[PDB]
Amino acid sequence: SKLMECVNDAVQTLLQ
Amino acid sequence: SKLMECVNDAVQTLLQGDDKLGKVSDKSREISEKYIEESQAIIQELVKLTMEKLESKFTKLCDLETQLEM
Amino acid sequence: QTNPVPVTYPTDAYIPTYLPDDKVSNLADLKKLIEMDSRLDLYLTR
Amino acid sequence: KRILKEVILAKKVSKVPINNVRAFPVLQTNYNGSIPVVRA
Amino acid sequence: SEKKPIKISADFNAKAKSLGLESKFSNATKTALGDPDTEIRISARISNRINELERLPANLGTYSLDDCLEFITKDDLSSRMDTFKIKALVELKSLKLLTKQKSIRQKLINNVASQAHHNIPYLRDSPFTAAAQRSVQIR
Amino acid sequence: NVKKEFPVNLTIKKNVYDSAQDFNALQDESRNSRQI
Amino acid sequence: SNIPDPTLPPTEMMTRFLHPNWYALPTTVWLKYGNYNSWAPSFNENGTVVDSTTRGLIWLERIGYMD
Amino acid sequence: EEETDAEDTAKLREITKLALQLNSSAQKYQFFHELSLHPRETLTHYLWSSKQNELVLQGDQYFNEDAARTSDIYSNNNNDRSLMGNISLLYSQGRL
Amino acid sequence: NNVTLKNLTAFQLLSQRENICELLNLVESTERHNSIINPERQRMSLEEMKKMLDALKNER
Amino acid sequence: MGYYDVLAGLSALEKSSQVVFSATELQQLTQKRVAVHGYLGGKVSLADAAQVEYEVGHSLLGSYVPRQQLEALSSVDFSHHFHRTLECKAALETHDVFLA
Amino acid sequence: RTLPDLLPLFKTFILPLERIVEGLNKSSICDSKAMDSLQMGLNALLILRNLAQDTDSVQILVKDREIKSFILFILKKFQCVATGDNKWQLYEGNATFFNELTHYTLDLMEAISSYI
Repeated sequence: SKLMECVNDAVQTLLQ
Repeated sequence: SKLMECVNDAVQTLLQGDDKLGKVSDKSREISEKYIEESQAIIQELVKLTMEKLESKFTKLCDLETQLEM
Repeated sequence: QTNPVPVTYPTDAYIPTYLPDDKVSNLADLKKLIEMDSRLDLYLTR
Repeated sequence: KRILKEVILAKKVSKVPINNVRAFPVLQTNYNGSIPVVRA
Repeated sequence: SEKKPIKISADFNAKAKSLGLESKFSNATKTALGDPDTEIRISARISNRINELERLPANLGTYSLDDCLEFITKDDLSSRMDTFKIKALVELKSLKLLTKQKSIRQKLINNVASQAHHNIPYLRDSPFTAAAQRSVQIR
Repeated sequence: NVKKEFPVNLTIKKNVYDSAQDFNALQDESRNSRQI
Repeated sequence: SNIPDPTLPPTEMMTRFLHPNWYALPTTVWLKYGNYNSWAPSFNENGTVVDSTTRGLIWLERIGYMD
Repeated sequence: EEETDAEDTAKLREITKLALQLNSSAQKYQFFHELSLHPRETLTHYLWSSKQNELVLQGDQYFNEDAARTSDIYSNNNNDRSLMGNISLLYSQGRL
Repeated sequence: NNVTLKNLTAFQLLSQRENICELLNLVESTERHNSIINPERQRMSLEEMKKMLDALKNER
Repeated sequence: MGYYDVLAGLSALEKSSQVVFSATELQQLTQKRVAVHGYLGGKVSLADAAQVEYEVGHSLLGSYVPRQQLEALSSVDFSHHFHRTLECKAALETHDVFLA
Repeated sequence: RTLPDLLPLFKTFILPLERIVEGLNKSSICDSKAMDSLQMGLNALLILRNLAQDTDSVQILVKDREIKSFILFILKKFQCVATGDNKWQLYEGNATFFNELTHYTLDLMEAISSYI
């Protein structure tokens, strides 16, 4: 749901 | 406790890739700088408290000197 | 008294020695103050 | 019970589920022993 | 939702809860069977069932509807006269031997818990259990 | 390199609301005055 | 048989049950030498499971910030 | 005398609390510095330690008088049979 | 005030999880970080240091 | 006790017509836990257990009958006993109240 | 003494502990085999100390260069921790282990202190 959204957004911000 | 499963999966995906670790290292470096600032603040307050302690013991020393003269 | 009376709250704590000496610049002063406090305690108790 | 009875009786259901214990309790004759007691 | 979904504070009971570990600082969990009210209620129900079972007649044969193929001639004995009597007796006796089962169960549970740190791998292999078992054996 | 439940012996138990529908073996010959 | 009736108290099993996962491991001792005795051994950590600083951090988190 | 003792004790305890806070901050700094030095090893260690600690924290859940008084944990349908399997041994030792 | 295996493991796991969640920037700890720093306490301590320094300066 | 109970009693016996109700008769007919055993824990003193009152009630032959005694009982006498106490009790109670 | 060739097994369990302790200044116990080797080393060390509490056993222990070299290695690591050297800095996540280690070593030293 939204948890996966938040986690993947955080990971993408970390990797970029 | 469901967020932590997603976090663990994210960390595992991070371990899967190759060119992903440099950004992790840089972010952790910035966080470490934050924490050394915090520790500096704590050390300054500790210095203040020890100063107060020393002042009290200095008054004690003065009383002891009076006793020795007696 | 002949024993140090075990208590329930922490009575002391080490000071970490793995911090970078460049960034933390007031550890030397804190250690000097601790040494002076110990000396005052010795003198009073004697 | 009355509602279900009148629903089934009016044939307002396609099929009726038939699951019954194929036995049922019943009393049983109860005779005594004929060998007399010694009664020490 | 958009911002950080945790927001740790200086409470350590909201901080621990927000990260999953909420009950992990209490000794034992909360259950329903620990109150005397529910115990009295369960005991009442059990006593009522035992009363009903004991008020049954002894001569409690059962006609099985498959005795047709067994051409009983009023002298033979039906091979299924005691099927509801056996079930009634089984239920009654099982309801009367409840405390015995409880005692054996608690003996098993105690004797399997006392050896957790010696029989379960992920408990025996943690550094803290190993450190404690070493600390006990310090000569 | 399922939950098996205790049997529900329904044929043994008695009707709670209208006990005039139990099998004749389970009824009590005391409401129609047939004891004695 | 000697087996009692199932309605007689007690009726609970785990009323005095203790799992080993809560057995109060050994930790630091935190001795106290007077008031002006600062050059004195404060701890006594011989058969401890966890060292002194970690025990102090546990105390700080759970007790020191209870207020 | 009692006032002086209480005051000195309170001051010493405040100083010790501040020192423990300093230790906490320093340990967090050291963790993040070590992570910045060797990310892969620290992350693998984190994953393994988290898995092990979660396994440990789930070692006493069926010991609460609810799992004990009902026939669930004693059933054979349990894939893990770490409870009933002991019976034989426990019977041979006579303890049971 | 008591320490058991469960408490120790829970404490260590909580610390680890907090650190990791901070790495991914999934946590906002402004309250804790400003109660530990406490800039009001910083100003108070700084003024106390200044007063003590002036006292030591003027006694000569 | 109850009007219909009185009628069922008077009809069980065949002396139902030999009774006549009055006005008042009709108007009134219409209206901790001490551990006893020790199978699970540490038993309390036997004196404390004796101080408490026991009431099984649900069973018929009490909570215990020795093996030899039960094995050597008489079934006819106990069948008649249960017929007198469990089923014919209302008729006998009515015969105690009415019918002199 | 009564059981010779008992000390060699303990030494086989104890020297990898020396290697691990040298590698203990960073997160290096990621795997379960590493933890198992570390715990076996600690258990063997405690066994050695408990035996060294006796005269014959400590007499046999003194006549062994490996054990004395290991004790000296652990003591030099402790000195490096104590004086606050920048060469080898203990990673606090491992402190627990180190703690126990140090204690056992010192006990051993105490015993053999009578024979040097």
